[PDB]
Amino acid sequence: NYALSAQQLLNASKIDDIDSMMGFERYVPPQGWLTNMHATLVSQETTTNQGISGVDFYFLDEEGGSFKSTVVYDPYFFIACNDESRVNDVEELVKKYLESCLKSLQIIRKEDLKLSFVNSNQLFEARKLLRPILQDNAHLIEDIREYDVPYHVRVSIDKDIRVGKWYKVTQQGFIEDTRKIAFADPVVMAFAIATTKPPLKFPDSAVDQIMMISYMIDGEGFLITNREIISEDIEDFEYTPKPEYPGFFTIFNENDEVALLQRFFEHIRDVRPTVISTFNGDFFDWPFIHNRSKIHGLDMFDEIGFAPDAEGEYKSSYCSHMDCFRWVKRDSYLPQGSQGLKAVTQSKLGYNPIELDPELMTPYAFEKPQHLSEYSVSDAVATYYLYMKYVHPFIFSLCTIIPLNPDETLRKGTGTLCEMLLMVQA
Amino acid sequence: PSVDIDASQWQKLTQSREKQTTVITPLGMMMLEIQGELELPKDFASLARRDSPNEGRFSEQDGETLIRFGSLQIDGERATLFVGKKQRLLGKVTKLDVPMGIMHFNSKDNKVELVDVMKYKVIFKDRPLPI
Amino acid sequence: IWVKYNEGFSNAVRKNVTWNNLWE
Amino acid sequence: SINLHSAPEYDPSYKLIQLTPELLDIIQDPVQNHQLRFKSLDKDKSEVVLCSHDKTWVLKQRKHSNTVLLMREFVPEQPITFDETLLFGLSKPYMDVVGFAKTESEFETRETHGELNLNSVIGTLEELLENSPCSALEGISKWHKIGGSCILSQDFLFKALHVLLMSAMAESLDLQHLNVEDTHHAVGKDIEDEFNPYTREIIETVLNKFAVQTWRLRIPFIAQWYGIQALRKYVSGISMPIDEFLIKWKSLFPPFFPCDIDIDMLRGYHFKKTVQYIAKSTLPMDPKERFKVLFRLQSQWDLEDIKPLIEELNSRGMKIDSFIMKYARRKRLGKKTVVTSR
Repeated sequence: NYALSAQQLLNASKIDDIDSMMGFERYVPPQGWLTNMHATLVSQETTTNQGISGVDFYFLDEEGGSFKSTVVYDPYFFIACNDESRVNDVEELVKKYLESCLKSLQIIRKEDLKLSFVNSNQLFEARKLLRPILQDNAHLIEDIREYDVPYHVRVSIDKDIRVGKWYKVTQQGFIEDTRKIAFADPVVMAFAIATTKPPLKFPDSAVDQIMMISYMIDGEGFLITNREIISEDIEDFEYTPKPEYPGFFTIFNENDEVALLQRFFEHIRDVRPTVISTFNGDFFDWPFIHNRSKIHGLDMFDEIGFAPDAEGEYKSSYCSHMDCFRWVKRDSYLPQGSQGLKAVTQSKLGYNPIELDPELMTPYAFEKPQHLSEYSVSDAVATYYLYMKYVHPFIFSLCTIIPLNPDETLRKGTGTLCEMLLMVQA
Repeated sequence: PSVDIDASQWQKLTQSREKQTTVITPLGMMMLEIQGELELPKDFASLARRDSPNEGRFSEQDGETLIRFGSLQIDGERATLFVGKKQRLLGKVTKLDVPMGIMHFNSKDNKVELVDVMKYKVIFKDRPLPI
Repeated sequence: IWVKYNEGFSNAVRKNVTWNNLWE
Repeated sequence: SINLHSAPEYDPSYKLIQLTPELLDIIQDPVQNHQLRFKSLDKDKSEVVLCSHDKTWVLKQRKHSNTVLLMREFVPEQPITFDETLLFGLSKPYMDVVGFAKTESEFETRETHGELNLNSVIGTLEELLENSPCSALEGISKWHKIGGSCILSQDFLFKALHVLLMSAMAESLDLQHLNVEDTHHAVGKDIEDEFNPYTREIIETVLNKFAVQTWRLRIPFIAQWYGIQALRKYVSGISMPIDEFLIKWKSLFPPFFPCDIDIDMLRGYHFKKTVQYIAKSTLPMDPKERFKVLFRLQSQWDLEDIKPLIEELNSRGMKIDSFIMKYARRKRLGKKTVVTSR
């Protein structure tokens, strides 16, 4: 029984609730600048229910507000035939053979630039039924083509929609505004955490605690402090290493770890970022934050809509996770010897950031908290302005031509990016 | 207490004299700076009597015994300082980012008068060499 | 007559000024 | 080349002062001499400033390790003759200079701010702005702000405001053009001089306190000020609901001149459906504890009622919204962005 249908619909509905809580209600035009998109499943609203596959597109409006809108589309893949004269016999076989999964089928002889399905699960069941027949052929059934189009990609391609361009959402569909080219300005948050660790060992989130989190929001700095560890209240100060890089930091001296976490999540809800950037946050920052969140009985997915995906990476629907380290490794053209935050700062931003031996970070928390906090905020300044000056234009412009969200265009192999471009042109 | 800065004489002299050409200010004033201590004799009067015509080390100006202690040679930004008969120092004429005003504090009347403005300086940061 | 060369150059940290510092 | 001469004794009266472009232009101004002034309070303790007619700079002395010798051009009383044995690197000497001073420190100028010295007979105002670390304009502005004349106490300055308003309205004095003579004659018209402390200086003081100069009328300043005094007289003891205390406060008024009320005037000097007086100089000067006690006073605050209550506290100079989110946490609603802390 398709009891997993209803669970994917529950996850979809929780994501809808997350989206509406952060200011992206579903707009349905009568009978925006696009910043993200994700596949989803939706119930009838426009005696067996399972839901309709489609894609959510997230828009920022011209008035400083935001909304989301939804496109429905039948997923489809094809079946080739080695004998055209008998294609009709194949049709009769599969019409019957695929009755349990198939939504419709269409014959085409010669075109220029077909089995449709109700949702991605049914497509995948069709593939599971067809795979043994293709493996055995080492009934005339030719193999499927080389390519595997992701459903969200399939919609982005077929509808000719790209993040970074402007659209009017209408009953007819999305209409590109070729008159507007200058990008809108997302709310951008960049953050770096500082944590405890044992002498000569690595931080371990099972026992070590977060002592500070620094971040920047649209050019304004914030530093949150855990006073169970930092032995005095830190005061407000300015760190601006070049006029290009202003840094006014506001301090939140919290009594303990949970308060620091709650100020962080609540402030995030307050500001509603649609980009969150880190440096190696997929391997360090995010799992650590997640584990301390769990330790205090908080549910990060419920709090701000971020959760780990199948790769162990931390993703949300409404806000891109821009790990600058991924761009450094793939696109910066820097040698691995210069892939540290220090060397990237010197190479790309043209100045020399604050340096502190990691073994000294825990003791200074007690003994010299201002110096440790200057290091932390220097990290946050470098990461914020690295993102704004280098990562943001590049990734978003790439999104304007590649049928992917920022996360994927940042993270996919260059081979897969080429594959996607070639798939689009065909 | 309080007292005003008198800049009438400096203004009159600046307006009446030509524009600055070299490092020497229009008022006929310069700055020499040496990374070190200028060791001069403690008794000018005694050595002025021992001064020979060949040395020409001492002279009288307005009742004060002046010692001729060196020579300065300006080659653009580069500068060379001869001290005594046996010392040569290499340095540069550098523009100070914040100009300095010379102010004479006349203790008698507690009056302050603007004397001149620095307008570049001749500084010597390298070890003196043989002549 | 000579110059005792200082190997380098140091400027001390800026200090506050009282009335007696100007009129000694 | 240049012949170099040194005097056996240098005059320590010469002192190097740093020149900013603005001071460099004020000094190089041939239209008005004596535009800068070395002001200070006493003669052995206080700092030294240099003030123009509207600015202020503090002096800072910095010593260095170099020999800085000031040189002047002179005309030799007798021709300077000496054998130049060195033939390479030395041209014929054509000018002679002498060291007249040896500075081992520099005097820097950095813009600053001033306060008045109300220690002590001084006599005149030029002698008070004399022994006070401040400029000219700031000094007269603060002297007008504190109601000085000596310094009038609050009770006497505000009984003088009341009697002044009564006399000005009784004689139908023109609101647009007022002078000290007409107002002084209006005050002491039917009263004797032995029992008339309201001399012309007191009238000018009340004018400069509640108006600026004829002295233009500052209606909001005077009306709101009187309202603050009514707050000090009524809700300095008991709190009361908003409506009944609005009635009882509005009931108190100066003489004939009318006063309009506003949510802005009724803000910054009381706290809350209740209302009670509060003063700014009495809160703890520490920011975190100040916001703590303020949150302990009201469960809910208003934006217009707390915005003037926090602008003077934090001295960071950052934006207002940053200040607000900083030591606290917002919680807006439909009408106005109000604030609470847990």
